[PDB]
Amino acid sequence: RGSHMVGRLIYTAGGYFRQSLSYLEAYNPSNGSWLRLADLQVPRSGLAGCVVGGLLYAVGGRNNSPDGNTDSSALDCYNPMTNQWSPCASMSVPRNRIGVGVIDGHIYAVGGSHGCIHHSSVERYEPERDEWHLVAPMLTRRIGVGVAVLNRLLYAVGGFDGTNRLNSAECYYPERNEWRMITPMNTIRSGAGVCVLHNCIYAAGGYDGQDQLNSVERYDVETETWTFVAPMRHHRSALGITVHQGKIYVLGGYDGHTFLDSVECYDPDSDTWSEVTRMTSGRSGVGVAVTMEPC
Ligand SMILES: COC(=O)/C=C/C(=O)OC
Ligand SMILES: COC(=O)/C=C/C(=O)OC
Ligand SMILES: COC(=O)/C=C/C(=O)OC
Repeated sequence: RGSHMVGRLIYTAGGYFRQSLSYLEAYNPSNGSWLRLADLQVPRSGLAGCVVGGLLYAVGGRNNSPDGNTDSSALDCYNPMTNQWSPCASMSVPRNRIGVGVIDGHIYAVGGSHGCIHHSSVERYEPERDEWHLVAPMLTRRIGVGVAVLNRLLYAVGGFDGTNRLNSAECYYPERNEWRMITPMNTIRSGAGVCVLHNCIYAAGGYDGQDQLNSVERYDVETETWTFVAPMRHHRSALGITVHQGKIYVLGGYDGHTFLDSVECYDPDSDTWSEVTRMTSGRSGVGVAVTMEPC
């Protein structure tokens, strides 16, 4: 898979170490290299990343800084061809510890917190019109929620509702604008990395109310059951996650002791995790997505 005429990189945006971060860095699995690119205009942790039409989007989060703490409603777009960030229309509400998924070229922003309240609301961005619109809210308030898309359906997995961390999960059916509960995970997880590989939704890591997790489980949408696979080498919560050429990559996080620079890669063929690189510095709460090499 080469986009146009160049390779695809794993982009990590933002994050947290002592304070919220503005870093944008790109990792190349083909040769091991890291590139530092244009900083975010506003530092942010607890954001999500996604790609539509080759462009990288940074959604939500919070600027934890000495000068103050501000939850973000921002949507910002990075163009690899220009190495520049551009503001887009802002969401209806600030959303820290947000989850994001893409269906049919549209960005869904799910859940997250604003101050002391925990959202169940969901809204959808149309890049063609630069507009957000609210859709049906989830059945559950969720922050630290993992999101993934499979077969043009949107899934919201785990999180924290303001009192309890959650093992529950739910699915959104766009043509009925309706959420439905699915089978709950076997583990309570907030701040897990959630992605899709083949016909399964993976939930890696997270926080269960006492411990950061290294376990990984996957939901087979045909069987409606969750099964554990190999655990990661590191326990981690608030990790970044993405898929690149058939493998899962997890980036950073917090293990109860250190903000991790470790990047691990899961090979589904062998059911093994391996360390593949280190980020340039340890951090948690990053947004991650995959698109073309920059100029
Ligand atoms: C923005 O993300 C955070 O502030 C998380 C910090 C943490 O759990 O490390 C002790
Ligand atoms: C052009 O509209 C699209 O749906 C493109 C999506 C994309 O770039 O996949 C990572
Ligand atoms: C309020 O409870 C916590 O300490 C949360 C820890 C966490 O999110 O994992 C690193």
